[PDB]
Amino acid sequence: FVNQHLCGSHLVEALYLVCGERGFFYTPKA
Amino acid sequence: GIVEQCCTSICSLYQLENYCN
Repeated sequence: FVNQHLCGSHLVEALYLVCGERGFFYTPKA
Repeated sequence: GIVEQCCTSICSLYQLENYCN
């Protein structure tokens, strides 16, 4: 689920499920 | 970064939570 190559919207989708109501921040260039 | 760690290589639950609020 979380253990696979996750790029683009797939990684934004994974972060969304994991952080839940905590939110997250996506910064590809950092 | 999260792209290097989870995209160009394989992600983990441990590194994914470093990006939550």
